[PDB]
Amino acid sequence: DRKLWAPGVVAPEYLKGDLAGDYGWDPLGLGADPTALKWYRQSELQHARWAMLGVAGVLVQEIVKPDVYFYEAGLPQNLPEPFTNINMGGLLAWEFILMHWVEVRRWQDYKNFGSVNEDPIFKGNKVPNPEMGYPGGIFDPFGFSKGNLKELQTKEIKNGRLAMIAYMAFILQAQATGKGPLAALSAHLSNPFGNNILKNIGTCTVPHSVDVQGLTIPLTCLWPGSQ
Amino acid sequence: VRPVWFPGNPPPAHLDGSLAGDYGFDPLFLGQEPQTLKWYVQAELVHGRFAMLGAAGIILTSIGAKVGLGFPEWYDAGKVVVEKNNIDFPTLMVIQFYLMGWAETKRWYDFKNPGSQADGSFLGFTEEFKGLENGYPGGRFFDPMGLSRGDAAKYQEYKQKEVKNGRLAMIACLGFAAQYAATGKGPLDNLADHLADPNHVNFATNGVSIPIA
Amino acid sequence: RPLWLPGSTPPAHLKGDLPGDFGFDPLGLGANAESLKWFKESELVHSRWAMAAVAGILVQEIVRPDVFWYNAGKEVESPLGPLGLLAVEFFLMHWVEVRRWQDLRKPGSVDQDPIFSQYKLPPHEVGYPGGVFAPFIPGDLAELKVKEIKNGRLAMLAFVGFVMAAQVTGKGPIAALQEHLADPWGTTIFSKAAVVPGQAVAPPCKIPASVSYKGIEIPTPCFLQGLWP
Amino acid sequence: MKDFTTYLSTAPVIATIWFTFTAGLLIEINRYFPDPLVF
Ligand code: CLA
Ligand SMILES: CC1=C[C@H](O)CC(C)(C)[C@H]1/C=C/C(C)=C/C=C/C(C)=C/C=C/C=C(C)/C=C/C=C(C)/C=C/C1=C(C)C[C@H](O)CC1(C)C
Ligand SMILES: CC1=C[C@H](O)CC(C)(C)[C@H]1/C=C/C(C)=C/C=C/C(C)=C/C=C/C=C(C)/C=C/C=C(C)/C=C/C1=C(C)C[C@H](O)CC1(C)C
Ligand SMILES: CC1=C[C@H](O)CC(C)(C)[C@H]1/C=C/C(C)=C/C=C/C(C)=C/C=C/C=C(C)/C=C/C=C(C)/C=C/C1=C(C)C[C@H](O)CC1(C)C
Ligand SMILES: CCCCCCCCCCCCC/C=C\[C@H](O)[C@H](N)CO
Ligand SMILES: CCCCCCCCCCCCCCCC(=O)O
Repeated sequence: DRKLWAPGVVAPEYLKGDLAGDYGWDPLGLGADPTALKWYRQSELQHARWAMLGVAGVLVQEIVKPDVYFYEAGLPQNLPEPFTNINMGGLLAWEFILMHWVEVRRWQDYKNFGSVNEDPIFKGNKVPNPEMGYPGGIFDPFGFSKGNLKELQTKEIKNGRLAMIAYMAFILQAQATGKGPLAALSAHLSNPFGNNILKNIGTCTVPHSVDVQGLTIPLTCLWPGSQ
Repeated sequence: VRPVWFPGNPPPAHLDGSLAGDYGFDPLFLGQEPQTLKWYVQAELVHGRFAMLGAAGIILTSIGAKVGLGFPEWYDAGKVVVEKNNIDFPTLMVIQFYLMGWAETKRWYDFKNPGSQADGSFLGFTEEFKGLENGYPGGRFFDPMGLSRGDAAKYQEYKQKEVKNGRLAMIACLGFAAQYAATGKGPLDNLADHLADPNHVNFATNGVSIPIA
Repeated sequence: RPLWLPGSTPPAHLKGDLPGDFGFDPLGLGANAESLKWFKESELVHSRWAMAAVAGILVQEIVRPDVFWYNAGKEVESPLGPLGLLAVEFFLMHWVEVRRWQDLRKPGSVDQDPIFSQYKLPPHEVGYPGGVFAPFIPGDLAELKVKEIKNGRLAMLAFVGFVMAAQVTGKGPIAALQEHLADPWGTTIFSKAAVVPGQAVAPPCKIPASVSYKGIEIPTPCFLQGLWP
Repeated sequence: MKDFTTYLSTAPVIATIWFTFTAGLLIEINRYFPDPLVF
């Protein structure tokens, strides 16, 4: 049988190894309901892909632009040309409209599987969509799905889980030290016994609030550290 | 089977889940008798509807008071209205008591004798006052959109939504009274003060709720 | 069959018989037959009124750019007094609305001309008079009905947008469009206001609270300014 | 609840409630109309 999440533990009845990356891990029994299990699988896939994109973006941004802090990169004054000091209202409007459209399409696909595959404007443009959360077609133009989709899906979910943990690590490292992941790694490599979680914890480098152009946005750390 | 107020305890025998918002909550057995339960159902519905109207009005007036619109607080609106406009307070009281007395007396005698207000003795109207269920007076007047005479499942869902929103509004009105009695400010002022500093601006720091604090 | 949500199940009471049926009724307002019959006429009348209003506003701004439509009821002087115009409009509108209402409650009862006994509308449906009201019908009736209801819904939303843009920016539809086209990233509603748990900023109401019209002081407040985002 | 209402309908409870109501009415009348000697 497959290797579980712990030696000697017994996997739940609903976790028979059908989904990719199944380790029989469910201490809260949230997967007991099949509908809830499907929704949680979609949520896990979304979190995994978004976290992988965020981790890759933070790393590439720190490599290409080391003088820009990723935590404060959302400020309009830190945006690159020609988007510097741009109005955030129009930007939020653009993102809201586009993301709302794509997320409503994805949600409708979840509610009714295989019902929004066709393009609503140009008829005939459809995606195969063999499983929920795996549309394919235009989303996979390189044709990497015509093989062992199970092992590839396992690799995707495992890399996504690792990226989720890594992104939260980046967030807490930035909130406790005020620097990016590569900067924190270099600082720890300079003196491992002086720069670590033993001393960096308890201090919250994030300010109380920030005035984004006209309105103020409140900020806080994940733990009650010293401001 | 159905979810109850306190999980693990069986619901009482007089609460079988037929009414809207039934969670088996009756530890004092106030509505153990059937007629008393029917009367209490109508009382709870009237209380919830009045609390819903009061909560919506208080929230809207507080919203207008927070922004520069000149609206007064809910605890001063009566005085502001009676003094700003030449309105006599006892006259308004008598007019409201007359209209409410007519409506409530018709509702009361319909509760005592169901369908008795449909005889046509009131200006010839018959089907507009027949009444669908206890506390649910359907018809073209009270329900002009006809949401109660179409799609029975949707009607039951709306009944559950109505009773739950009414209970929440009753709790909200009690919260408005307690917040004004303790802090002395408007409800949105309390909400803004809490959003400014939630760790130090709450009921545990107002100096009135916890006397040993 | 096209729907307002591809892949969703339309309501049971919406079988696709009425024109413009796209299975959109989450509140179930059209479940009752009589209520649906009344709401159909309400939607048709709203559609036609909004279409005529939007077309009139656009033509008014094109022909008279110096006159604001929101102020059109104030800066228009005619030899006929305002009370006289109100009386004429009240009597004519009362006559036509009572005839339409009687046709709704009693189909095939007011199709006869009360002045001339030789004129009578042919049998039709409620909300679609025809006869003398439709001298030319180019194309299919069902297709044109769908086009009319779709254009009417668009015009209804357009009139609401006209009112909101006139109350927020104080300009007409074409003027607001040009102002938005000049700076698209800084003229949307998101660029004018934002709400957060620590601050709530709203755009100022450009319409004055009071308007002096022949010494009467008509109040003109912005629609639900307190609930503005 | 039926048994509780029947208990409340007993002679001592009914007498207590009735006398409390009558005494309260007389006390409130004498409070709002102090020292009434003649009509
Ligand atoms: C909802 C319909 C509607 C309403 C309420 C108004 C109202 C108004 N218009 Mg307008 N208009 C409309 C539709 C409407 N219009 C349409 C559809 C057009 C495109 C043809 C125009 C083109 C237009 C122009 C070019 C101008 C106005 C102007 C005006 C303003 C003063 C003119 C006036 O009424 O004096 C009286 C008008 C007349 C004596 C003209 C003759 C009236 C004809 C013969 C009536 C036709 C009836 C029609 C066949 C029945 C259709 C009813 C239908 C709407 C339900 C006034 C507030 C003027 C303005 O901007 O004010 C400064 C102005 O210059 N309108
Ligand atoms: C399974 C289970 C069940 C059982 O029963 C129990 C328990 C145990 C509870 C469990 C567990 C859980 C968990 C672990 C969770 C976690 C999650 C996560 C981590 C997420 C994240 C997640 C994460 C994510 C998404 C993220 C994302 C990110 C992003 C986009 C970013 C972006 C960006 C960038 C690029 C940079 C720039 O400058 C800016 C920004 C804009 C900032
Ligand atoms: C069930 C049971 C049975 C068992 O056996 C036992 C026990 C536990 C005892 C129980 C419980 C109970 C409870 C909880 C109760 C409560 C109630 C409430 C809270 C009500 C309110 C209720 C409430 C309500 C109506 C309210 C309403 C309100 C209103 C009208 C308001 C009005 C107003 C406004 C607008 C504003 C202005 O400016 C002023 C005024 C004029 C002021
Ligand atoms: C019956 C008959 C039959 C015989 O045989 C013949 C005859 C005589 C011809 C006839 C008549 C007819 C008629 C009356 C017609 C009319 C129509 C219309 C007016 C439509 C509109 C319709 C209209 C419509 C849709 C409208 C639409 C509009 C819109 C979207 C707007 C938009 C906008 C807005 C919001 C705002 C901004 O700032 C600008 C824009 C962006 C631009
Ligand atoms: C200028 C006079 C206008 C009317 C004056 C007030 C009269 C109001 C009476 C309303 C009619 C009440 C009864 C209505 C219908 C009757 O029940 C029918 N005859 C059915 O029996
Ligand atoms: C400020 C007080 C004004 C009093 C106005 C009273 C208006 C008439 C009320 C009569 C209510 C009668 C109800 C019926 C009594 C019953 O059913 O036993």
